[PDB]
Amino acid sequence: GVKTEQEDVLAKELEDVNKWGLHVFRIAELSGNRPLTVIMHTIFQERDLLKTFKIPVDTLITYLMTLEDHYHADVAYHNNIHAADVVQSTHVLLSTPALEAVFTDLEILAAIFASAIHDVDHPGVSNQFLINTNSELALMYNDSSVLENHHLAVGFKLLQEENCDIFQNLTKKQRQSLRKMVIDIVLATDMSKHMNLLADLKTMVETKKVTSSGVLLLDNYSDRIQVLQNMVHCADLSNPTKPLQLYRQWTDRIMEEFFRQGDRERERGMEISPMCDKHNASVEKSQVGFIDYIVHPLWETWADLVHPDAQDILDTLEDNREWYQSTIP
Ligand SMILES: COc1ccc(C2=NN(C(C)C)C(=O)C2(C)C)cc1OC1CCCC1
Ligand SMILES: [Mg+2]
Ligand SMILES: [Zn+2]
Repeated sequence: GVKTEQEDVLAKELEDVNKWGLHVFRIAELSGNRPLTVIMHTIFQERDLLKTFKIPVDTLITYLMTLEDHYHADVAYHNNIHAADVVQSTHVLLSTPALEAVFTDLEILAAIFASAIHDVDHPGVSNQFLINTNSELALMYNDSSVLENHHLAVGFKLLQEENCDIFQNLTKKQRQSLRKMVIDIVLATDMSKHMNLLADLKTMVETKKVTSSGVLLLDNYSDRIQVLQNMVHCADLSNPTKPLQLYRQWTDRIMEEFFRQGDRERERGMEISPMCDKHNASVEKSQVGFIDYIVHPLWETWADLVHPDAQDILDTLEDNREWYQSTIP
């Protein structure tokens, strides 16, 4: 009734679960490709979510196992490892000193559950690819946030599988509030909403208020959900803020996925999407452009909101940016 030796090495890696820079690829290897299940289980136990929401542990494991199985093992980036990474990154952001005692257990559950489902059943191609190919998903969702609508529908539908309803003991009021917040968070992961999310986060930093020394005041749903939306969006765009050994693995995987979409586009005689042409590729320049135009403006604004809690992450992002710049030939 004590762990195998592989389960021990996994348990020792999972001691890093509260730190930016977890060996998530090593956790994927040690868990038999179960990073999402073991990281979600660890976070739920750590935050006492099973007791708070009366989640039977067998139901939690069955749902997590089912959810993880609906991420595609043949997709290089948008897979269970990326889901596990965004969950664990959201978990660390929720622990930021500037947000201590700000969020309810229901809001914490929403942010973590949203992170876990936010890319489920991703086919490894973009919304524009799905729209241009007249795919069933684009037709179901009227070409609007096709993938993000689909991730939500699958994440919720999987609750109806045998012993998978982890919310079975929540009141209707709790379930309606959880459901609305999860939908609002995952729809905000659509990059077409990035500029509006960032504009609203900047407005909040300019008008920010702190109460009882240090900790953010968020007194309406609009502000509370905007911060959770930006938090999970930051977690989703967190790769360039990680130690470079992790960042380079994420860059290899996103480039494999993008080049594969570009190959699908070229073989069909479609216009090849930005950064998807492996014959016309500038990986280093693209990463510097990605950091300069998207990731740095977002994380700089987040860093202001929670000043100074995110200084080390912003420092790592700036170091990684200089490393990629220095390798442009
Ligand atoms: C590790 O590096 C990355 C991780 C995620 C992304 C994404 N890009 N986008 C949009 C903006 C196209 C997205 O939705 C996501 C967030 C999936 C991009 C990355 O870097 C690439 C940009 C151009 C080539 C290298
Ligand atoms: Mg997504
Ligand atoms: Zn994602």
